[PDB]
Amino acid sequence: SLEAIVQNASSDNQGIQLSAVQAARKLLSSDRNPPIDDLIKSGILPILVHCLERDDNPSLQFEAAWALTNIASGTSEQTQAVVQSNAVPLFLRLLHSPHQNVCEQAVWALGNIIGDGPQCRDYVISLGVVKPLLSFISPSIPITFLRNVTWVMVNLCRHKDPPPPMETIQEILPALCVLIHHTDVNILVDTVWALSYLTDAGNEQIQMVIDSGIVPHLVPLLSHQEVKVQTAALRAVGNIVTGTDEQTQVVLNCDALSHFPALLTHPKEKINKEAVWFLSNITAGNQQQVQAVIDANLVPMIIHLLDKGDFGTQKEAAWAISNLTISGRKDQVAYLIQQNVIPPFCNLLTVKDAQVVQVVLDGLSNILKMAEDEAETIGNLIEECGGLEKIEQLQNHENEDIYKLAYEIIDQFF
Amino acid sequence: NYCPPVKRERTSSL
Repeated sequence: SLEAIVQNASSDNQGIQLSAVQAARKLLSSDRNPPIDDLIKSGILPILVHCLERDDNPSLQFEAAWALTNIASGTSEQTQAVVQSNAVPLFLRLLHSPHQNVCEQAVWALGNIIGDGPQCRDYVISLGVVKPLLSFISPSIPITFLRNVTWVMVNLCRHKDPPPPMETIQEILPALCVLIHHTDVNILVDTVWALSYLTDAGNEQIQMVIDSGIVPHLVPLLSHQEVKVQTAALRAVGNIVTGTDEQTQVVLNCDALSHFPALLTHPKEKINKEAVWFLSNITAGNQQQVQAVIDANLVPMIIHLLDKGDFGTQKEAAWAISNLTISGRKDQVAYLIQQNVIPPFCNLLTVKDAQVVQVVLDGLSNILKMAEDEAETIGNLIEECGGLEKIEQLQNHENEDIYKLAYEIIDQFF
Repeated sequence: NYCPPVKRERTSSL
């Protein structure tokens, strides 16, 4: 029973002690909702902690870290207890054990601890987990081990507020540059998702990704055979193009747009939404980058999703037509109109997402403000396609930001 | 949709 296990774990006889921690591990690895609460209150934690120090007994160290790993895999209150029992420095000491079964289970325990919070992340980092962890990446390492290493490397990147230190980011990227060429499916997915979080932190870390030189190996993953790899890559590269125009160009300089005809027509709508969301930020840059969306024959595919796509895809598509409207030249907006952008763009005012309504009308505002002579020409298109009637009825007080816009547009051109 | 997990258990068989 429980009380006997917590007692037999203190024996001086290794035989009874080991066979007692083996029982403490199974009770934590016998289902998916283990009795972890009753295990913490059972006082087993300090005995499991001290077992980590028995360099003379490796099999005791393995079973001890396994038990502590699964307790850390629970809630934050469950994970705090493992770190509150002074087990983190002993795990780090085990990273250099001459028994690979002990090195691996110590890595596994640290990842769950790192994943709980940025405080617990910076704690294990300050002690120096990155340098020995990345020392495991080698030819002779098994694949099941490397998968655990890459996953801890994800949590080392996972949180952005506060973001991980630069010293650690500068140490991880030269390993991602090595792990991005792996053949295993799960390793590559984790190697790209870590890039997604590093590109999600901020522009200061996006340049670290750029300066590392890994983007030329990240863009071709937009056409990888596995959808799991593109989804992370589409998110990873999708964040890079959210900073400065000089950083977005590095993405386009890797022929990023030549991978999107297979994404704008993908059957999965999540990819479609994630694809147009990328092109939206591209339409926010300078005119040369806006022209790159035009020189790739992507605008008709954006408009098609703007017409027949889903709500989440149309929201990012209306954004894509908007950022281009207030940034590009007159012929680029004129190119939009001759591509029959007028009918579907106005058919999104009836949505209850005020953000989209503001987006289209502002884009509807900047269109009419750019074609100075073709005001009557374009106005007939909006009136014939049924937009003006929807423009007229948008003068309601349920949002002054919309009311003010839908009136000035009418007062100047209608 | 397959975001990598935050925490992980190691299941036994045995």
